[PDB]
Amino acid sequence: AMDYSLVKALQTAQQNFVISDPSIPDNPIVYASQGFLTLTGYALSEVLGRNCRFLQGPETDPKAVEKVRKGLERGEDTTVVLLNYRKDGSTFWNQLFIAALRDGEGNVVNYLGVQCKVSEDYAKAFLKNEENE
Ligand SMILES: Cc1cc2nc3c(=O)[nH]c(=O)nc-3n(C[C@H](O)[C@H](O)[C@H](O)COP(=O)(O)O)c2cc1C
Repeated sequence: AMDYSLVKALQTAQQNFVISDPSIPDNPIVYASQGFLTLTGYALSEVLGRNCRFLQGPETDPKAVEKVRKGLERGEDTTVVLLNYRKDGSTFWNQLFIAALRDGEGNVVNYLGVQCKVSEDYAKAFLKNEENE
């Protein structure tokens, strides 16, 4: 990974994460941790140069996808819970944490996304609580 100290910190905990490069059209993945590859069932060669939206499918809530899109557009750290699909078509609940990695002038150089698999019970409680705003 472009070796930011926070990326090295996530590697020591064997977290699931990807790094995107917004200078490339459609803000594709340029790095994916072994944890992300094992969670999703994809080989690194199948993920590099693609936008992470390939994990979405028919049971994914498009309103959770829209929260991510608007968060990035507004330059905000974003946390959502949404249903994602593995390569084999099995589904899981993904608590997704996205941050901009910025230079000294505040320009976004990369996005960092951490995926945490959560239970259906946890996802329902998170989404119910989100809806009380
Ligand atoms: C670093 C990064 C990691 C992401 N990881 C995921 C993910 O694991 N699952 C997912 O459904 N979307 C993920 N996304 C969201 C999509 O890439 C995309 O931003 C989202 O679908 C909204 O844009 P769209 O309306 O063009 O689809 C991630 C985005 C970024 C920038």
